[PDB]
Amino acid sequence: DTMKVINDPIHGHIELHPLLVRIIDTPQFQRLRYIKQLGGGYYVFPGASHNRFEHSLGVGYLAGCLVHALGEKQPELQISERDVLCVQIAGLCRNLGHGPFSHMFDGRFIPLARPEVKWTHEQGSVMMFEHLINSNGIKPVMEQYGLIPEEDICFIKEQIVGPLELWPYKGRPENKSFLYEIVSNKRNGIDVDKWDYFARDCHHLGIQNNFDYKRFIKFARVCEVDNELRICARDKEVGNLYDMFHTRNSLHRRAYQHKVGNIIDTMITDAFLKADDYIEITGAGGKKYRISTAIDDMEAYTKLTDNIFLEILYSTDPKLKDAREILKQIEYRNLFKYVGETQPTGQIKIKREDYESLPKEVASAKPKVLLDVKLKAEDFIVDVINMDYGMQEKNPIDHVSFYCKTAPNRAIRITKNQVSQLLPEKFAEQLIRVYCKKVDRKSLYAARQYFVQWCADRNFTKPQDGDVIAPLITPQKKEWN
Amino acid sequence: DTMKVINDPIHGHIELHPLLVRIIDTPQFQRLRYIKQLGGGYYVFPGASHNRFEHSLGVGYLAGCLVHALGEKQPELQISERDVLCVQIAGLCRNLGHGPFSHMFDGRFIPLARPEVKWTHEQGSVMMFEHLINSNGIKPVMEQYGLIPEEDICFIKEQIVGPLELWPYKGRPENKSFLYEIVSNKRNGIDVDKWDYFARDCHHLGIQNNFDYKRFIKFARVCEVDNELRICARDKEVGNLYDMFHTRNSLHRRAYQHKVGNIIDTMITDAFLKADDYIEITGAGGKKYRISTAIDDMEAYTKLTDNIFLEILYSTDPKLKDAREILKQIEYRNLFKYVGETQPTGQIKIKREDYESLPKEVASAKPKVLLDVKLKAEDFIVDVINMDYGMQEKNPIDHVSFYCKTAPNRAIRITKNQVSQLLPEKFAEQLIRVYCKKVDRKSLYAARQYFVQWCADRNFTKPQDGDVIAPLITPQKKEWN
Amino acid sequence: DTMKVINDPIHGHIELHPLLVRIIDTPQFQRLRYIKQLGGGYYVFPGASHNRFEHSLGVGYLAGCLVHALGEKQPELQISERDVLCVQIAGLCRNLGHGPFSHMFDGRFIPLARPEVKWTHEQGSVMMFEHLINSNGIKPVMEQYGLIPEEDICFIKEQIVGPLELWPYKGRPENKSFLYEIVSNKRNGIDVDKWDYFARDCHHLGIQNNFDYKRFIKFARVCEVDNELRICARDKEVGNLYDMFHTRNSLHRRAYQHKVGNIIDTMITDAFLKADDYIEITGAGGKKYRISTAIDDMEAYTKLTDNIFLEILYSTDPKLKDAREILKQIEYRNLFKYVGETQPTGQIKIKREDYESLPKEVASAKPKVLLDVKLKAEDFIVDVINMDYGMQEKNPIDHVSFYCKTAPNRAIRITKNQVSQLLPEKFAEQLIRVYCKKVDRKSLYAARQYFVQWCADRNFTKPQDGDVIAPLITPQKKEWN
Amino acid sequence: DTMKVINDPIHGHIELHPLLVRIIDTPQFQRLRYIKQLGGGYYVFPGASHNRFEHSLGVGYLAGCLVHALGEKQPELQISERDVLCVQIAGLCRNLGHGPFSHMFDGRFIPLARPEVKWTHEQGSVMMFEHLINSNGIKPVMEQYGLIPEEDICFIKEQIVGPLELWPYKGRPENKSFLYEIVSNKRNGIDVDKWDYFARDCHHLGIQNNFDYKRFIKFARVCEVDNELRICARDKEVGNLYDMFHTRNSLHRRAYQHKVGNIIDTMITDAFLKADDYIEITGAGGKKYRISTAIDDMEAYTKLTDNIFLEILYSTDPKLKDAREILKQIEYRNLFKYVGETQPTGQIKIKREDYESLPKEVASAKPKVLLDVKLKAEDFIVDVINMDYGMQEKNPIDHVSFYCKTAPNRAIRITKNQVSQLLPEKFAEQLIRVYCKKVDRKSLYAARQYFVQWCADRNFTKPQDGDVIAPLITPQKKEWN
Ligand SMILES: Nc1nc2c(ncn2[C@H]2C[C@H](O)[C@@H](COP(=O)(O)OP(=O)(O)OP(=O)(O)O)O2)c(=O)[nH]1
Ligand SMILES: Nc1nc2c(ncn2[C@H]2C[C@H](O)[C@@H](COP(=O)(O)OP(=O)(O)OP(=O)(O)O)O2)c(=O)[nH]1
Ligand SMILES: Nc1nc2c(ncn2[C@H]2C[C@H](O)[C@@H](COP(=O)(O)OP(=O)(O)OP(=O)(O)O)O2)c(=O)[nH]1
Ligand SMILES: Nc1nc2c(ncn2[C@H]2C[C@H](O)[C@@H](COP(=O)(O)OP(=O)(O)OP(=O)(O)O)O2)c(=O)[nH]1
Repeated sequence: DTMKVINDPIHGHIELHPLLVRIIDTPQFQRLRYIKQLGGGYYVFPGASHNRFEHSLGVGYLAGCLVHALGEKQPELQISERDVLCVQIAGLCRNLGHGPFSHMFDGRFIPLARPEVKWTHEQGSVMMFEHLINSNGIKPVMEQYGLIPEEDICFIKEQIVGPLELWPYKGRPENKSFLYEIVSNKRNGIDVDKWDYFARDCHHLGIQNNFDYKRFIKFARVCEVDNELRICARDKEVGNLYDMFHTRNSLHRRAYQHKVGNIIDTMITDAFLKADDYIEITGAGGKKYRISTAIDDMEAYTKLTDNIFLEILYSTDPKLKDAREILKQIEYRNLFKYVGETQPTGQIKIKREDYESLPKEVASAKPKVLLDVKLKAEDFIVDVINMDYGMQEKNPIDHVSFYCKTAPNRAIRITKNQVSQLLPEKFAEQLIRVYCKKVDRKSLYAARQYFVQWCADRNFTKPQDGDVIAPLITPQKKEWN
Repeated sequence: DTMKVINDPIHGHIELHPLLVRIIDTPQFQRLRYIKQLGGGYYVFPGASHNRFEHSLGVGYLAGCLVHALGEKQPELQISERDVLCVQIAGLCRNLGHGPFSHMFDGRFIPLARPEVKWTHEQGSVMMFEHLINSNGIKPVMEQYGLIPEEDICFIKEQIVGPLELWPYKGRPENKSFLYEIVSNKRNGIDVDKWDYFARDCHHLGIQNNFDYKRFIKFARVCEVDNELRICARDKEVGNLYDMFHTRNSLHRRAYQHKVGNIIDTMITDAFLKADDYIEITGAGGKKYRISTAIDDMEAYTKLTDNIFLEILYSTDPKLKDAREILKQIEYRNLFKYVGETQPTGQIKIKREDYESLPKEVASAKPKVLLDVKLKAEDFIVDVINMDYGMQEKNPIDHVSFYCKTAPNRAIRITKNQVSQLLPEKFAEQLIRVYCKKVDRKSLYAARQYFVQWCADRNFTKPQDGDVIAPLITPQKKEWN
Repeated sequence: DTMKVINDPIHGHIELHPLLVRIIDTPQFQRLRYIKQLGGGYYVFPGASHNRFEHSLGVGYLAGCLVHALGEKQPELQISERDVLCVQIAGLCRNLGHGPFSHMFDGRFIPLARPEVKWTHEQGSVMMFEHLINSNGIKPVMEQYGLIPEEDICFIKEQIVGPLELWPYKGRPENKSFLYEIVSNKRNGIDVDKWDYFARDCHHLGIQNNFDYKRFIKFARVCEVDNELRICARDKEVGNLYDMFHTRNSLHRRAYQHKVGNIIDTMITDAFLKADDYIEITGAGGKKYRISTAIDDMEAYTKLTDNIFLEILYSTDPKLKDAREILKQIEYRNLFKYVGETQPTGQIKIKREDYESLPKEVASAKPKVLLDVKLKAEDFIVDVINMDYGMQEKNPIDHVSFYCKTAPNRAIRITKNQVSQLLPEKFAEQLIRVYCKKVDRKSLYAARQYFVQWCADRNFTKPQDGDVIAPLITPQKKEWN
Repeated sequence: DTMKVINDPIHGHIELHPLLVRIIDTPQFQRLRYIKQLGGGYYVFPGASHNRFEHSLGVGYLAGCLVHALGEKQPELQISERDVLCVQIAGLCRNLGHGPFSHMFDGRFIPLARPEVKWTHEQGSVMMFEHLINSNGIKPVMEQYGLIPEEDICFIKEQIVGPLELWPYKGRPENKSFLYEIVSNKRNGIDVDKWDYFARDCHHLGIQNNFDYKRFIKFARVCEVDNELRICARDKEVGNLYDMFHTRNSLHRRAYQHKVGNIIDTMITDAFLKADDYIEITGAGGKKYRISTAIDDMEAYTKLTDNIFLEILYSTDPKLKDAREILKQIEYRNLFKYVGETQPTGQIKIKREDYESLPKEVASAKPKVLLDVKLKAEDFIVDVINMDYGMQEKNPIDHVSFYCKTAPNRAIRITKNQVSQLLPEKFAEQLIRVYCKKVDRKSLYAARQYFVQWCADRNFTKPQDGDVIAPLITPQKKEWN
């Protein structure tokens, strides 16, 4: 065994070490070929055919680039080949736990199908990784290339998910703290996973990525901060970091939360729920699981991919008729209709436990207009979306350490007013989308009136098209005019 | 209904007329989302996740651009909105007939599973189109937008497949002859399908496309040639046309016929053959079909996509054990091993009926070397690939009509020696690849010796690595040295 | 004469009407080949070799695209071929008035060399255009193609510079009001000049352009707003407009106001000032002009380009020794040294009349540190830069008209809180850069201390590297820590 | 001093060692900012504003990448930091000798102005480099970074120009032979200079570059070939090498030898010839040079750039009237007119000594057509262009060494028939362009007839538009029809 070269349209020629090749050439990894990076987004942006597999390659490559670059610039850090391999492996392997349609699965489906469980793709990635290592005799191959499985497997898992339980990490000591900032940066979110997806999703969506990760890597150094060694950015890159999260937010606004992409994810999720009793997936020892319980057995989860969409779509069992019908409406483009969007005002923040009650409230609003049809709670869908800079109300740049050219080893902080008065004052907001399940002309008109009345009742922002969709409702509200 | 916009990473914002949108939003069209443009290539180039669906959109868009451009430049042609829509529909619909993994299906699987039938994706596209139209009540919508179904459906079919039987076409008369050169150009192969796939495949593969279709469109005119009106290129674009086919050939060399991509296609094909008795696909009136017979019922063919790969992979039926095992070897990357490549010499041309006997000949060669193991016909795969400029021995530029700036209405011909002595002297060749099903170190070494000996016996070209893989064999052949 | 095609790396193949070709093929237009778009930026970003000439072609092309697109979508507007040509010509010709190194000339040099005059490149473009038309017998060619010079020349001039003096425009009536929003949009700054430079500058600088002008053009419509017909953007594009000005601001931050690019512009300006008495440029009737007075005669201005830099650099006249020395220091990279950057606080806004007194204040600060050398007012340069969204304190999106899909003919307004809480709260700010003319290690250290002390004295923001460059000064200020 | 970073739109962030920075920040290097890479091409492709400066940076960067890569993959080669710097310096400095408009200068002007001298830009680069080193005290800086000027300056000069006089090189011994194959590969022309210009010219011209140099670098190794250590390509890259020269040829066909670009270069050359008696350039010790003699003194040559075009254009001296007039015709686009293009037939090859007599032969042809005007030898220009794969008649791939994956240290050869029957049979050809200095309609018509008759008389290829431009002449020739 020697090194392999892969051509990636984002990164060009990526060299893979033979150990990485062995990890990649397993069912658990190859599975990622059959899970779309952006889920329902492909049904809006037809370039976004890409899957988690190629993204994982890119993340592993970039993890390698950053760690090599630091080591070249600063030999005093004592970064070993062993460290490099462990970081690359973590990079490759942090997407392993994703399920059908990526964020649809852990973001929409599991929460609705198994509300008692608490589950994340990060957790899944750890479990899948364990299963991958054990099912495929990787440990011998690791030690053949100088790894120490007890330490190193812990290190890898920790990079993906955080401390498995004061320095809280057991895979590496504090002098190598900076290594935990590469693959999944818990402190501020500036990590190579983002860098790959910005460039890859833009390339496929047909929009333009504003962020130069190569520049950033070139200006990255390790400096002591509070008795940890941390990655530090050159002071002047601070604008470019602000812009990085601006770009993240734009991609979410235009693509990842596109209103139609999300309603498709919702329809798919409904279909999965209706099929969950009847689909069976064979796991370990011939035991059988549902879509919703495949997460409890990694052998079954291995076989859970975008394929279930098509298994349902192509089924003939009458038990699956309901689920199949929903997916067929997706193909005919008979989708639930978008009514509008709004935001909460001032202090108001909407909690997860209230989400269930929001379609009720909308149906309860009492618009003063003549309506032929009357709509019920169940006719409305209300999607609440939390947009932030990755740390709820917090500014992640306040958690970044910088250095200046005249003292490269001295870490510093930079505040917002030290950069620009043109930056955002807040770093978290919520969007509320409302859709109607009844798609006819008269139902849609009514839904608009309930929606706008509801916005007025709750003192939300005026929908942009409020005066056009609901001309009789909007005048009642003073603030709107 | 009004027009829709789609964002494509190759073409940007594509406007779709409502009629085109109605055609697209059907199960027969949406099916294309689940068929990879490049089949097994995705397993070698991980950027090549793209499907036939986004390619079809691109082809329809480009068909519209070209026909608009001609009409703008030359109103005397009397191109109607009706003509435009019919050309766009043909452009969208010429990929409808592809099956699982695209060219794998009609190039490898169907020929092996049903040698008596003569089947092409083109034929399939016509049948699928008919099915699509009838299953979805499109005819009323066509006449709603000014189309005449009897004429226009014929026109569309003819564009895709040629005359359904002096002027052999019934969809349009000779004065509109040029329209048949847009979507699928039977005369020289210069059409918008190539243009989209060059650009789209390069974007995804991560290689660079040499061909400027926009330029070409801007210099295109219609001129009288032998009492037909034909599309003509400006004289000076002749070098760029030569280059267009050079590019086609390079893409085939590096990507579409990559030796590993092809062996994966072969392994998948094998698995499909072993599964063909046991997989059942439900067609019209609940009737049941095999993978190989789904092409006889369009309702079944609708449900025949890349999904069968995963149906086989994830199956538990012991009847499918053999098929499942082959696909599992693909995931482990336990592939049949490449032995080498060679070409025939001088006049020698290998016919399709001899393909079956080639693994026999290789096993029959008698290399003078000590061999621990001895290999049989069934241990060898021999892939023969015909590379040309799209017209076997012929130079497609001899079938192109040009015009010069001083007489824009006078069509002319340009010969090869009028352009360059640096062009190819031949326009067709064959490549022969040989692989071994026994993958161990000793089997592989033996296979190399049989291979090189066989090349010498048949007076083929010396493999590039001949002197390294078979140092004892290569000296016997004088021509090689 | 017929149409010409030009290949542009940004837009591809641009068709030019013969009239446009005639305008282009004049000394007054071709002059733009010898003026760098980004001036001193080329000395920091070596890909930025591009000149105003190619940018002007792009602007004219884009002006044509937008006006065609509107006309196609809305024939009721009665846009004529005549209207199209006039808009294209305005687009081509709005950069005619730029001088050596573009914004360096009107932004730095003329203000310093002739403070009594008020001069802008826009004014210059009008004068140059008149000169171009008259010197080259264009009027006959205009009427040959259906233009009416009295009306149309006024129209073109007005598009560039505004009303030459209630509907204030004479070139076209109110029913064609929208045409004045294409080339140079006085209302909100959303025009095709920006769209070309975003794309062209990015392509050359090696940074990525976030803005999709093609998308924007597709969603543009004309709607009645207060008895004017105005261009209107689709409501959902409002995020993308915000992002457009965000991008503008980033390009200014990283490129157009790069601290070194600006100091180079300053050094060049200094050299021009020292050479202004001795360089002579022959204008109309053999009369002679200086660099600073060439703006009074268009014949002379025609011959004023980046070439003067090299005329000075290569000169042997001892009268030019001082000017030549400054340029030579640019080649040796002996530049004035950057000391730091800071901003005013809260309400504080610095006016143009106080700029001259700022180097005085810096020298007057009294840092408590041991200094080997002592610096005077003349050793400091203080560059004050006003960054905004193009309308000082105003939000340009408040001056944009939108429309919704359910009422395409009804214009509406959208406020900031109707879009996002993550947008900027202010739309203008100031940056202050300080440089030192004495470049040695000890002078530089001193300058850092004066600078930081001065910042503290004026209650400005703490320089990002304050604690590294001036560790003894920064503790005195409470707010900083 | 520490390292600098430069952002290039082709290569991204390039790191420059301080020594390289010192070389770059000199008048002799910075001079390259004012010489256009493609000369008169900018007047056809307006994106081609790029200068030799940014190209040189790219070449130096790429030289560094290749040498680093070889050293990383094969430490046994003993490549030192010293070796790396010397290769980078050579890469930066191989363009130093170019003159105004690049190839126009040594290809057209010098040969005509000083036919007795034998001069190349390569020779110039060596002299400029010597001048650069001595004028700027670089030798001390070289030794400060571990270079040995006697050896290393020789090494650098040798890389650019070859042996300055059996191992013929003195800068390095045979064991470091491969280092001479990086910057200017005398054996086969595969070097980093091409790689930068392919990518940079394509980016600016707006055409697409087919060559992946990064791929090629990754597969490059050093192997023993005939007791030299040489750079070797992986066997399977052989198609990609063929393609590299195919691309070179296409770039020459469409861009570098564009017929109008070339005639502009000719017109500029003419103007330079007419100005050469009157322009004076001050060189070393106040001594004075002409445009044509500035190559004898590096101090004068330093000041010789594209600027002379504008010095002439803007001059008022009546002695320069003739020269100024020619340049003014360029601005009005009053160019010498292209008549047509043709090639010699079969064996016929045209020698340099016959070039001067070709306009005579054309004027002496006797076409049987009625002509109002009659043209003389001096009214014709005849440009003969030798197109090849860089080695006249020879196939440069026959001078490439390859290696196979099973024996990475064993170099091999690959012949053309081992690759493809679709490759070119010849590797050199000639193109003949003819232009007319009299531009009116009747002079042009006549010139077409002389041209086509002359082609017939010499048994050349039929111009592509022969039957349109000269319908009365073409029938006389049997071979044409
Ligand atoms: N850009 C580019 N990529 C290529 C080309 N040929 C192959 N690739 C891509 C496909 C894969 O992603 C990667 C590896 O392909 P190779 O043909 O280099 O490796 P393979 O393992 O088939 O051959 P080997 O094992 O080294 O004989 O590079 C090419 O000509 N250009
Ligand atoms: N380039 C780009 N494409 C976008 C953006 N937003 C959406 N798209 C893409 C997704 C689709 O392929 C296409 C159309 O999306 P739209 O959101 O304009 O259409 P949609 O039908 O959702 O809106 P509508 O039904 O007209 O309210 O444009 C954007 O900001 N930029
Ligand atoms: N992208 C591309 N651009 C080209 C090619 N050939 C020329 N160009 C560029 C140069 C110009 O910007 C534009 C027009 O060049 P042409 O060679 O088509 O025009 P020219 O006026 O020389 O030919 P003509 O008067 O029509 O015989 O296209 C080509 O093969 N590819
Ligand atoms: N891609 C990119 N390039 C930039 C940016 N800012 C500057 N550049 C370019 C211009 C130069 O070619 C190169 C280095 O410029 P920098 O401003 O980083 O260095 P400078 O020497 O002015 O800063 P320093 O001396 O380190 O304070 O990068 C940016 O935000 N993004």
